[PDB]
Amino acid sequence: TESDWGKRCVDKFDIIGIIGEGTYGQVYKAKDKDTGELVALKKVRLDNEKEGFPITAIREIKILRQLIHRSVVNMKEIVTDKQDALDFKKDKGAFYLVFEYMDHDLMGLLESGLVHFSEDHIKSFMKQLMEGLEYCHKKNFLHRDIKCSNILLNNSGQIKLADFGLARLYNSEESRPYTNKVITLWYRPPELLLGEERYTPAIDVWSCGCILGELFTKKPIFQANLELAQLELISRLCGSPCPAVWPDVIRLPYFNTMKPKKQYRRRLREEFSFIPSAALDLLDHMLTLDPSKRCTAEQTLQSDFLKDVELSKMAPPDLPHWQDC
Amino acid sequence: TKPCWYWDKKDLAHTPSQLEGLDPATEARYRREGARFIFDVGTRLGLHYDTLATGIIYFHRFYMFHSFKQFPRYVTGACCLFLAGKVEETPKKCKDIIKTARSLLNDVQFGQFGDDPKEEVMVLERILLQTIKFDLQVEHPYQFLLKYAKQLKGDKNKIQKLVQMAWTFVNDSLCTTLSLQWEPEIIAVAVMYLAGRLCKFEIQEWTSKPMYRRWWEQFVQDVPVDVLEDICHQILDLYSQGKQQMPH
Amino acid sequence: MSYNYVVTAQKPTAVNGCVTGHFTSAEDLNLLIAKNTRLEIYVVTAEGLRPVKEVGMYGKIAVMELFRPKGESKDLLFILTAKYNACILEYKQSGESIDIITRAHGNVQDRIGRPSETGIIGIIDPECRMIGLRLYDGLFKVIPLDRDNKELKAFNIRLEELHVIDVKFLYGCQAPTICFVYQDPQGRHVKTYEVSLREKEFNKGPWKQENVEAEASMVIAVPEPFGGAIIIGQESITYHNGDKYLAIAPPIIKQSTIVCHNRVDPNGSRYLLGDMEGRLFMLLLEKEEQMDGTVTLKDLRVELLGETSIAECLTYLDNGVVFVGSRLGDSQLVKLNVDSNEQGSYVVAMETFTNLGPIVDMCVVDLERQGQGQLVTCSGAFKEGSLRIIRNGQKLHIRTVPLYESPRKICYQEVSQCFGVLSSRIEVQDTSGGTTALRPSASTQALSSSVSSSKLFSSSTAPHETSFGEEVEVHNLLIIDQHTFEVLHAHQFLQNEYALSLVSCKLGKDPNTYFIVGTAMVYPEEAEPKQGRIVVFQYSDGKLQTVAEKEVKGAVYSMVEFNGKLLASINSTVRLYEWTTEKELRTECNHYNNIMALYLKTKGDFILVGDLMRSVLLLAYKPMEGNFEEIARDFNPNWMSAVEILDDDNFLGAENAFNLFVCQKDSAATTDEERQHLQEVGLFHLGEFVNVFCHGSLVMQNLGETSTPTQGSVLFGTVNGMIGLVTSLSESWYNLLLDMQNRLNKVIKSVGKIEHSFWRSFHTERKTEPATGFIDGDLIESFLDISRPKMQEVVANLQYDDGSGMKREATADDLIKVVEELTRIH
Ligand SMILES: C[C@H](C(=O)Nc1nc2ccccc2[nH]1)N1Cc2ccccc2C1=O
Repeated sequence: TESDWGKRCVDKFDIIGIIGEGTYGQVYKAKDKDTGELVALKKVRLDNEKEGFPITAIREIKILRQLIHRSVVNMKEIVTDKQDALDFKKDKGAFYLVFEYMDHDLMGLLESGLVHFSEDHIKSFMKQLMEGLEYCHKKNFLHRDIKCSNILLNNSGQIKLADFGLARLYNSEESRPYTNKVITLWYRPPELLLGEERYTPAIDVWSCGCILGELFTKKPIFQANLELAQLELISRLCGSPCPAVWPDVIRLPYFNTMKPKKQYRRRLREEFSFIPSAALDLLDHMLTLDPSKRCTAEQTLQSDFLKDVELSKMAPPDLPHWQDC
Repeated sequence: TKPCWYWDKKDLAHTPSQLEGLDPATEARYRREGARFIFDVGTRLGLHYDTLATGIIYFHRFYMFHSFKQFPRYVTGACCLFLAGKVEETPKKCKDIIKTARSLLNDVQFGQFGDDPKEEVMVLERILLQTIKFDLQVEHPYQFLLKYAKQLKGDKNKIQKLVQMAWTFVNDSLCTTLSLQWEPEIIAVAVMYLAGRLCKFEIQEWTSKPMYRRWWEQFVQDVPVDVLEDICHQILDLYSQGKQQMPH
Repeated sequence: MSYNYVVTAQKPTAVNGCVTGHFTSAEDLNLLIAKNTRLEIYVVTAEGLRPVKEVGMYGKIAVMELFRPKGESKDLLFILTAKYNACILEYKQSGESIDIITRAHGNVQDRIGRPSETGIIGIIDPECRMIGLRLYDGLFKVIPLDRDNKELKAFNIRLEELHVIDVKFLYGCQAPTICFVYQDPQGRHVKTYEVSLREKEFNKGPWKQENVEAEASMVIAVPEPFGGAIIIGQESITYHNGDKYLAIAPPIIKQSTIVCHNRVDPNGSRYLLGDMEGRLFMLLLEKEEQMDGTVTLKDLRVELLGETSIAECLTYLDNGVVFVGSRLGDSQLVKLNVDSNEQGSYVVAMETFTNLGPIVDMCVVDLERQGQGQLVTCSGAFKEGSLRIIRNGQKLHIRTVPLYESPRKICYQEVSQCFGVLSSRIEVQDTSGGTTALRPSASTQALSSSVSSSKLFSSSTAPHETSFGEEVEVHNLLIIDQHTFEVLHAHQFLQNEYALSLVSCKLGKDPNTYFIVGTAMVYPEEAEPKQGRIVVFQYSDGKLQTVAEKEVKGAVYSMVEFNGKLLASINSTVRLYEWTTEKELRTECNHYNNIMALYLKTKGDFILVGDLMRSVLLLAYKPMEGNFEEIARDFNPNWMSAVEILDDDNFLGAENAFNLFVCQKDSAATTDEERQHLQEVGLFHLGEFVNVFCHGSLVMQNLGETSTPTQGSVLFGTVNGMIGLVTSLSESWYNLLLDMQNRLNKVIKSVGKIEHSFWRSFHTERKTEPATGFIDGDLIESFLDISRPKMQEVVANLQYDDGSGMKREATADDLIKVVEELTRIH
């Protein structure tokens, strides 16, 4: 049946190209020989066998088969390299995780700069991302690695979230030890820079806010190389962490250690004054220092900016393709 | 969409193990021993109860597709526990599972791991994942035992006695093929039903519908008493075969 | 890692901007011409211009304006670079010693901001109280010009109007006042604000808004006696000042967009206007003095003067001399006469300043059998289109071949003693239903001519409505003789067929040498073309013969000869064609993992692909199997302008952000993934837009090898006309030259005090990286021009490596000989 994963062979896909590099293997674009639909194939290599099947792939297989949303990538199946070995120890064949292929990634479109996104596009884009994150956050999963490179967009205009390699279940009732740094520095929230270790789902909200600003400037907001320089840039815009705005900042391991140059005042509304009012308020709420005062995914959907956005008729991305030559 | 993981009791007469000449009693023994091995090893390593159960469910499912004569149980159990650790985010190094498996197993038993214990285990991971058809997410009776108990209101001490006795029954049910016969939600209800009869408590009184004598129907729809009795009979048969009496 | 060297062979020739004032002395009239990164200073004479000084800056000159604040004797110069380096400069001369003073400097980049569509705008107050900068949407930046602001510190005023077209400071206002045209959903408007340095905010402006033309493009600040402003559009010119409103809409200007404006009479009575067809107009302000004595504006008049080059900037200078600064064609000095000549023109050309203009393509060919090699470039656009023949002889000798139409591609066919050139000319929908060309040009002045009669797309059943007056491109293949450069033949492609690629080669076992052209059917409705042709021509006996045509389902952006086979890129697809004994193209194999396969280069069986956004991919033809295989891909997102193969392992690319980079195979294939990754090992900010990379050298070397340290030779053309050269180094030679750069940068004084390391750092809005793997040869070659004290200071404690002597100290005289050898590669 369609449920018997891990037995079909990769012979069923004509390999087209190398779309990307992944943590457990390289990602390839392929075409299904039987249906013609284009897929994306992630090669999971267990041959290194340092610790067997990679845990990052296990997270992506466990979570993405449980989560089905228009804005989260669909894992179609898992296929094996070849059953020829005939002996289990001799077999080193890799496994491939099949996904629906996506034409473009958010970083790629911005980095080339060919695409200029209107407010209406941004509304359509952000509503999809937050609706997807709401589905995951409601099912008690945390992405923990939300960057532009992990936001896929097809030419139709549908957005899907994809890299769940670091995704883990979150329990509010039971405090659990976690990883100290999960999100990429540019999109990492301030608490994780100060080493919270017990992070809330509001970590992903901060990243999505960094994207919201980025879509209006076409340049990432907080670009740094080191964790302290990043906290300084955030502080120049959002204000320095202090008990006045984040009563529990004192409980964080590096609060006394990682002080910014000054105790800066918040200027977010000044430096982003060129943004529409409905959008600027969303940015201000998402980019709140105290994760317990930072808005939730649902709250973003119930905002003046995204609430009335009808996704039935969505504006397609203006990914230009003539006169660029 | 999702694979089907439940068989009829009558179907267990046709496992690969049975058709290779193993009798029903022996396969049952091999299952109890393999499940208890997974439980004991993981408990020594400090693993969460879900992690132990996930390994055991992988184990029980595995021997619906393979024979105990061709795949040694103690190796399979160790492999299941190793994989379960990664699925449930309580990971352990394979060498550490072997170390514990050696501590608890005698030399004849540890002979199944062959000349290279770690290698025999890691190699089986491919066969395990393909066998379980890559469906790694598993739900267990525990979460339902608690979800349903939270909706009971009454004597704090009588309910806590119900929960602990039922929790013990869930632990015992992992040594059986009930994991393969009924969804975990039904198991949680059955163990609540069993504990209730044993403690002479009338659970309907603790529900929001105190005059609804079939109290479980609000937790699990479409479950006949036939099923809850069948499950109870199987758990109690374990206690009637072993020296240990009902916990009470 | 990789080591490469980049030098300028021809400096930028395009005029980006020009201003006139009193910069060198309060007495002389100066003309400051801006070419990319280059400032030329002239002094106006009665015959022409006397050059006095030229400097380079470590930046692209974006804003150039001359101002004289109270207390100064002469004008000061403000320059802002495209990386937001600001400075104020002063000319100082001590007898024979001329130097440029950096009076104030700083970088005005904001951490957060959206770069504006209409680009950086810079203006200065008539009372020189402040400098206005429009860098980002929704923000107006003010640098107040106080004596103490040596760092050019500034503040931003929130601007409600996000989309601003143009802004100027106004004359005759009680406070510093800005007048600007902005665009919102309702249309375009003109609006004013007052600028308060004390409050650091805008106040209500002196006069009300007016709704202006939808394509209002430029704002003209008119001095007293008039005051107010003039707004130039596509169809109309309007004057605004409080209650006064005038509008003239003469039909002559509707024909061609007006792009530049200059003031002739300091009082504002006369203004010069230029349009994209080269026409030069005079805009007249007709005065009327009232009984009160107040001077008002009675009417506006527009009079056609004549034809110049398509001008980026206009400067009136003195008498009848006007400087036509062109980016698309040769710049000019022209004289305006009071009396028209017998053709009706008041404009007569004086001097012509060579501009290589846009270099769309180029090839190196040894026409005279000299072993040297000469560069034939496709240069210019529209009526300025020309071929340029460039040979070394100490200056470069350039011959100009006018075409009067846009050249697109060039390739040399030796067997035929001629060049093939793709060109496009503008015709306009006329009342016959057909089109009419605005002027005769190369494709219409060919000796013999032909028109494609292909029936491939004659299926029609497609609506393509035509309105009178709309422009269309008409594309041609030109056969041009290599000695006379006479247009021997012109072949016109189909209606709406754009010629994109051109090769000259033999294929298969066919002894004939063919011209092969790849085209694309372009209809305005189509976002991306979906039809196209590969056409095989044979030029024989003065006639071009259509040999074979292959229909393709896309645009043929690039083609290249590949071991007797034809390699072609059709939209996403990269295809290999074979030439059968039936003289038809037959597909062998395809590659589909591309967004847009814009650029192709080959070496052996290896192919380098350049993509619209996916950077570069190395593809190999596998002859045992008859298909392609992906060797390695660059996964950093880059928008490509041109690519080139340096050697079997190093690959050179150019980015649309004026950056260069070099990718290499990892060459350490422990894992498949490592080999499949192409690592960017060189990064360099050129400052120019590279259209074409071409292997070859202009240096005259026959049967002689001096074993220059540099190995290899790649020439490249740019949009601003700069011709550069990339070559490789050994690790030893790089380290020497790199260590020397760091020493030179501490010694050499930069105009505006711009750090050299900052200038050459790889820069996109999103990424800024330090340069790597590249030696700025233009910096190395400046060692020969620094004074002796500075030379010796540079060589102090300088050691060589991996040489005959492992460690060897350098003297000033040793480096002078080395640099002189390095100046011999161009
Ligand atoms: C956007 C597209 C891609 O990787 N899509 C994708 N869909 C996916 C679906 C599931 C998982 C991973 C996926 N990855 N890219 C990026 C790129 C860079 C360089 C060369 C080619 C390509 C290319 O095709």
